[PDB]
Amino acid sequence: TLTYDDIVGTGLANKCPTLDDTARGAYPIDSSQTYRIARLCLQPTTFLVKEEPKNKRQEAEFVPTKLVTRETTSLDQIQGELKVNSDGSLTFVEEDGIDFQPVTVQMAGGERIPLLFTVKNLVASTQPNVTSITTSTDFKGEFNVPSYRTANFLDPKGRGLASGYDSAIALPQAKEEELARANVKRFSLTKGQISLNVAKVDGRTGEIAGTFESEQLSDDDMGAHEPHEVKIQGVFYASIEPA
Amino acid sequence: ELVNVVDEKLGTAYGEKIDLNNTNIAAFIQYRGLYPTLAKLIVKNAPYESVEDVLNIPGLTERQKQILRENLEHFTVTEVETALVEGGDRYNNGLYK
Amino acid sequence: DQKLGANVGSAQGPTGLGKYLMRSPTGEIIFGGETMRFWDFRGPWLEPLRGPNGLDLNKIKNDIQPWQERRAAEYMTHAPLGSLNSVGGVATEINSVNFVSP
Amino acid sequence: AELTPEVLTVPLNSEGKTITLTEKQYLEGKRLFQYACASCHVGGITKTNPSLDLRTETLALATPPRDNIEGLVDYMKNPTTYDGEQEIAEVHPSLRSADIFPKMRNLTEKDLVAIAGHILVEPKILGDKWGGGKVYY
Amino acid sequence: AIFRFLLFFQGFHNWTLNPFHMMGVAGVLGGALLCAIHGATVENTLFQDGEGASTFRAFNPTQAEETYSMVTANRFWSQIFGIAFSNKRWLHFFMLFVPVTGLWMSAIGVVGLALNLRSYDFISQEIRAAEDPEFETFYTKNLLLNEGIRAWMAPQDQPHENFVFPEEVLPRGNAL
Amino acid sequence: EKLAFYDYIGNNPAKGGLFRTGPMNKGDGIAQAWKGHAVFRNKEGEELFVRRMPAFFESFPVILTDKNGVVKADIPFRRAESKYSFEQQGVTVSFYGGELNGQTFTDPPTVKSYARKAIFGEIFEFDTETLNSDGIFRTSPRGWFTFAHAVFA
Amino acid sequence: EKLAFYDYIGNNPAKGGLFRTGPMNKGDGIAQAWKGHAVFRNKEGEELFVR
Amino acid sequence: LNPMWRQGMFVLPFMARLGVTGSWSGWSITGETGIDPGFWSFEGVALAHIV
Amino acid sequence: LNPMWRQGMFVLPFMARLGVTGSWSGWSITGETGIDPGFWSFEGVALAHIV
Amino acid sequence: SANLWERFCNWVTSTDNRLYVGWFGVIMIPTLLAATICFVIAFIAAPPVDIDGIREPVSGSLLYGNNIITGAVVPSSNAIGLHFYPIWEAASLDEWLYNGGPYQLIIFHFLLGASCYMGRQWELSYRLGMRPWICVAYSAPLASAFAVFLIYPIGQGSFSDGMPLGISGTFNFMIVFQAEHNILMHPFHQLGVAGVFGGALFCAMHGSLVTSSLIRETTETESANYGYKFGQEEETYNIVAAHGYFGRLIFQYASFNNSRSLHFFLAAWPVVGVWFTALGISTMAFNLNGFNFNHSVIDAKGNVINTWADIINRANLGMEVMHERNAHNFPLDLA
Ligand code: CLA
Ligand code: CLA
Ligand code: CLA
Ligand SMILES: C=Cc1c(C)c2cc3nc(c4c5[nH]c(cc6nc(cc1[nH]2)C(C)=C6CC)c(C)c5C(=O)[C@@H]4C(=O)OC)[C@@H](CCC(=O)OC/C=C(\C)CCC[C@H](C)CCC[C@H](C)CCCC(C)C)[C@@H]3C
Ligand SMILES: CCCCCCCCCCCCCCCC(=O)OC[C@H](CO[C@H]1O[C@H](CS(=O)(=O)O)[C@@H](O)[C@H](O)[C@H]1O)OC(=O)CCCCCCCCCCCCCCC
Ligand SMILES: [Ca+2]
Ligand SMILES: [Cl-]
Ligand SMILES: [Fe+2]
Repeated sequence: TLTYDDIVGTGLANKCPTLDDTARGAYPIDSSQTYRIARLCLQPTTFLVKEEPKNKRQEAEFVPTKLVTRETTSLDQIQGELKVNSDGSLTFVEEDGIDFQPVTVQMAGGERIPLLFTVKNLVASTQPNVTSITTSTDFKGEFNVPSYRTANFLDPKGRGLASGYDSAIALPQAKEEELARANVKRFSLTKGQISLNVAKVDGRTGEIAGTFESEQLSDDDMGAHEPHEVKIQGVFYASIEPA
Repeated sequence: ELVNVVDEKLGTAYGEKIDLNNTNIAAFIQYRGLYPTLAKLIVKNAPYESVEDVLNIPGLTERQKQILRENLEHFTVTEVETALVEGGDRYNNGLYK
Repeated sequence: DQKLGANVGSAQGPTGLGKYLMRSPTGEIIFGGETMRFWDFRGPWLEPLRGPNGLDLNKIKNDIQPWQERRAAEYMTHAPLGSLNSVGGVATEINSVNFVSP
Repeated sequence: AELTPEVLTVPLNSEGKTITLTEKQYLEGKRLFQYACASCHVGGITKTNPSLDLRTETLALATPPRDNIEGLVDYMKNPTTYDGEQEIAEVHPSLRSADIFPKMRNLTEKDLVAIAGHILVEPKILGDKWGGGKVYY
Repeated sequence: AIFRFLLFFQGFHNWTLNPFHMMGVAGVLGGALLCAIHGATVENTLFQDGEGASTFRAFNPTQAEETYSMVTANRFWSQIFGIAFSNKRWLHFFMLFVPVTGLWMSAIGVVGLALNLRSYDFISQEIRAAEDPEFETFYTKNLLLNEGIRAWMAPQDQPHENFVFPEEVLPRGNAL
Repeated sequence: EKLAFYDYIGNNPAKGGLFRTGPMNKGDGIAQAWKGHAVFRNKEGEELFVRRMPAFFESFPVILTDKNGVVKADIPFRRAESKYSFEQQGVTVSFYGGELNGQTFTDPPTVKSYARKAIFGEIFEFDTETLNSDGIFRTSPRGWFTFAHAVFA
Repeated sequence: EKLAFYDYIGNNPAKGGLFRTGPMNKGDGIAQAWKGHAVFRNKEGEELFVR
Repeated sequence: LNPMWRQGMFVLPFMARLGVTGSWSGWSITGETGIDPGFWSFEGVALAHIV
Repeated sequence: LNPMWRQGMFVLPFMARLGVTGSWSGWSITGETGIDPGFWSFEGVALAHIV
Repeated sequence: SANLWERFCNWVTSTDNRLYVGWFGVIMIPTLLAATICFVIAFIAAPPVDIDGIREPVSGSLLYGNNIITGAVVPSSNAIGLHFYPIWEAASLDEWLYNGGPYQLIIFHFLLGASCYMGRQWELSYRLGMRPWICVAYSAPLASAFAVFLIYPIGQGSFSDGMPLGISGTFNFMIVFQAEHNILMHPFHQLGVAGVFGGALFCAMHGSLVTSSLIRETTETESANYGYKFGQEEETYNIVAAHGYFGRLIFQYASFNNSRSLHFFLAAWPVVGVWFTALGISTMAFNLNGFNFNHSVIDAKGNVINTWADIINRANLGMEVMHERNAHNFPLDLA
């Protein structure tokens, strides 16, 4: 174990815990004993942004991006119950935790793509009949992606949703129909997809690890422009305990 | 068409009475004995399909249910508005003195 | 706010950054707001809440001690802000509290 | 335009009975208010909890009623939450916690009454200012 | 009462953004530089006309030779700054020109403020800021400061208007 | 119409800017018609009045008061605790004489729109297309003559 | 698409004018997409060709 | 609704203040028609000064 | 559909003909991403000449 | 070769150079060149910077929609605070430009160079056999750059609160400063304008008096400046005639007759005045602000009788209340 001072500034704090190459066993499920996740953690490795195919529909792919912010990406301290289902499957239901981190990435052009990387209200599920959690025991489910900026946020000219100006006060006698979209703030709310695939188990201490892949939309800036589709790949760590 | 959900909400029951599904917690201070204990329970306990559903909060003492019945006339209920509920704004919407 | 039933860990501020808790540039869990610049602060009252990765959400959730709350309140209300004529507070404050931090 | 004893007449208890303070008490209260309150309650607000002010109306809708000498005085000894369903003397200055809040050790019952009187007299003088914050400065 | 006159012109006229004012400060600030630099230059290029350290007594009130080395002063600034005077007659006229010209430019700006013909905004900037909610400059920031100044000051600064601004109509940021 | 046109702040020489070049029409646009006098009322039927803009102010808030000057309605900045929002007060607007003569509007956006306009005095219909106006007030020849001759002098 | 784009007279350098300044996009505009090959036919079904 | 002082006219008003209120093309400042300004029209005035 | 020669680029192609086909900002003439042009990007070349 | 290093030292120290590269110059010249080059490139082409660390990038460069007046180099992020942020501390330059990397590189290099520039103003004076202290006069404008670029950020705990490198950006720094500190009501500031006003005043005073009492050596249709030759023995103006006039404007003993006492005063006043104004910013860097006379004078009942100080406070609140919109989450601005 390492103290706080043994981590500070090293960037290690933005790293989900890891298992050794040994720990590749299996953790058993009583199915008559409630289980929960004491700590889920998600660490991003890559941020992919699906590019707009221009007018020419030609099918679009995801493109790598540079992380313009710094090591503030990781999600940690996630918790909730891991209820066992009738069909012998497992479904995780998140309760609370650092379930979101605002990330901003750049592209080829130089365009900054801000997103709210999150897993709020996660409901991941596994395969039916899973007496023991083995290596690669896929977790899949949805989560909620709330607006990047919240109600109180004001744009550089003072306009906002829950507060702020009603219009473009700098152009007192201008036609307003054109400015409509920029004056009227909208609060976006959408769904997301994620799949946590195990790679390392440890039946002894009951802690699994592996990699994840999630998809969601980026910031629409209070509904001023269209959001970008984002793909996020990384690693995760879960601490399973009876409780 | 584009509309400001918060300003539109002010044309409903919200903006006239304490909305049990949206209105921020600090609003319960304007009525006797509602704020600390009870308002927490109200807000924490999900939305409600009707004003009366607040009396069904599990754990409520006989006195708490009495107080609630008294202030029911000051309550209403509308669709949960994300703009007003997201970000924990019901516990702190960034407003102070 | 936590006593009012707010989940500080997942609370989203106006900028979408973290009303109460956020991350330092190297990943450590720190206090949110303009106070992000003072994430280098260490102090007896605050340390028992700190973990190996910074502020622990579990200790924050149920290990907060009363002496810490009123300590925070004390130091909060005695910031080194004042006027030449010794009027504690921001330049826009009203006369009442005669104080300027030593 | 002066501090008449007409202004210094504030409600003593819940049963309508009133008390008339003196210019000595007021000043004394005002001084003691700076000594032990101003720190968090400057100009009738509450820095560490802006949701609750020292407005007489706010004190009236308190539980128990704290919009009188008696209400306030009890509070300064055994402070509670706005609904009164919880004692907060551990994180709030009071007589039963003078070991924790040294400023309250000196304070004697006269001092308590003076302070209480001050809280009830200020809004009579300042008005909206006493309650509101920077808006009314 | 003069300080508010400053804050007023900022809030209402955006006086700092006025080209005529900028020339103003340039003259005053530049004039206060000439004052400093020339005085210091002279005192530290002086000839020795006495045997004491306090060289003040060692000055001849009845003209004759130059009390300080103009030639040395020249080569100095020519090597540290690259440019240097070499005509006391021009140097001193320059000391007249700079602060007098500045004050005059600042005057013209004020004459325009009388008709409220201010240098408040940049149209190209506002048009983009309206269409684009992510466009932000230090210019845009300042105007928001002005809005706050106008709203919060006007009531007690212009009593004759009987202003009444509800708390809810007062422009405010978050928390503050 | 002419008489009404004078009661519009967009013809006030004290409005404008030093580098806001061109005619006044590059500002609010070429005036086409008088939309008409706007009368504001609330649910109780009480007639409200829009507080006009002082020349000093580049921007001014929308506030409605009755005859006695009591604030009855407004357009809030922070909605969180608004007491006088047009929605809460059921503010409506009616027009008499002119383009909008005899018509009434009750939908909050539209009502707030004209209320936002009444700040400037009598509401008019402008042609912004032609000269490609920017919606920013410019001073009259009266303003410019005064400025030049005051400086020159 | 790229191959089809070369078979468009708006990329022929022999088109244009001496004082027709700017890029080729100031002319026909920024190419967004290939509308596709147009096949012309008449009532009898005969396929026609544009000169 | 669209008088001279709305169209940024600076010299035009000074010509109208002292009599000249018509044009050779037929129109007039007051807004009348069929009027005959004679030679001393806005055009006339402009002409003279040039000479 | 929108290459350099449509955007009135005159100097850019001569830099691409001899190797420099990338920018410090990440993009590239061929249309690839993640590439590392090193120092000798369009910016670099421009930089050099100015010096 | 008499000895390479010995020659090198003789060249550096050489007073026969067009520009005196001193020993301080060995540090100055490179540092000033990095500062300027980085500045010029940034001001023109740098991308928007998240100054307040709230993921709200502020564009301040020409190519990104600014002009000279609005354009600026944006201070480093508030997420960085007082941390050292060189290029080699960023995963990429894209990241470095986003967190306001250039700003530190500039201010540090400038302040370093501008200090050596003061050091050189001594050296050359030493090499030429003239008295020092010219550099002491330059310590006042330098101490201001230090206060505005370094001392205040240190005090406030972040370089993001340092004065931006731009026109309008400079205006923001002032307006906000006034709000948080009430600088107009601070003695040290008032001494500053006194020095600056008096400076411009005395600059015009001395300038005019001298140029007005010039000995005639020029034609009626010939520039009066030609009546002076570079490297004169005697004076070009009648200082006794100058004193005679100014001595009658006010009264004799309130007039200078000693050129040396004159030029000392000409130098002392603004330098001293600016010194205090620099100390003002450095003092209010630790939140020892100007006089707070809010709600001071009250009537016999207790009603608050307003003064101009209160009218100032209203203006200040508005600045306070509106600045850094989305940066605050809590009631008190202790940052
Ligand atoms: C870098 C900072 C800076 C600087 C150097 C300046 C510089 C200037 N400003 Mg300024 N300003 C600034 C920032 C700055 N500004 C900011 C940030 C604001 C806020 C928006 C303003 C707002 C502002 C306003 C509102 C005005 C100025 C004006 C001026 C100019 C005139 C000052 C002067 O000489 O008064 C001297 C004034 C006189 C009237 C001189 C006559 C005085 C008599 C002769 C003295 C008699 C004394 C008597 C004998 C003694 C008895 C007194 C007794 C107490 C003993 C000057 C060019 C003024 C201007 O442009 O005027 C044209 C003006 O009105 N400024
Ligand atoms: C002083 C007399 C005067 C006045 C009051 C006007 C008034 C007007 N003119 Mg006009 N004009 C004049 C003389 C005048 N004119 C002259 C002499 C010419 C011939 C060149 C013109 C040519 C002209 C044209 C071609 C047009 C107008 C238009 C207009 C109208 C729009 C106003 C405008 O754009 O202002 C703009 C004012 C400014 C931009 C102010 C400039 C101030 C400068 C920048 C200050 C310079 C400071 C200096 C450099 C500092 C250095 C000193 C330092 C070294 C000490 C307005 C009615 C327009 C019109 O008809 O409207 C429909 C129009 O299109 N004018
Ligand atoms: C000869 C070399 C050359 C060539 C082939 C090009 C080619 C191009 N340039 Mg370019 N350019 C060049 C040199 C060159 N440039 C130089 C040296 C500069 C610096 C000033 C520029 C600055 C520049 C800019 C700023 C822009 C271009 C653009 C363009 C593109 C548009 C073409 C255009 O507008 O043509 C227009 C051609 C003409 C109008 C022909 C003018 C011929 C004159 C009028 C003849 C003069 C006759 C003379 C007066 C007779 C007197 C003699 C008599 C007394 C005997 C094109 C790819 C544009 C671009 O990037 O596209 C998107 C653009 O915006 N150029
Ligand atoms: C605010 C700054 C400032 C002040 C206070 C100031 C003051 C003075 N400058 C004078 C001179 C000058 N000033 C000059 C250039 C400059 N002066 C500048 C800035 C200033 N100069 C600047 C920036 C320049 C460069 C352009 C020159 C070139 C001269 C002189 O020749 C002259 C002098 O002799 O220098 C020593 C003196 C004129 C005496 C006089 O007329 O009394 C007689 C008239 C009186 C007493 C009536 C004045 C009444 C005034 C208009 C109203 C004041 C109202 C209250 C009484 C004052 C208090 C109000 C304040 C609190 C705001 C006086 C001491
Ligand atoms: C990372 C490390 C980088 C290393 C850089 C590579 C080495 C430096 C190469 C320099 C090449 C450029 C030569 C410049 C010539 C010149 O300056 O004058 C030429 C003169 C002539 O002397 C000189 O010239 C004489 C030869 S000759 O006369 O020029 O032929 C010579 O004999 C004598 O020794 C010499 O003094 O040189 C000098 O007077 C010495 C001072 C030079 C000052 C340097 C610039 C100062 C900048 C200050 C900061 C400014 C901030 C930004 C300003 C916008
Ligand atoms: Ca895109
Ligand atoms: Cl700001
Ligand atoms: Fe001199």
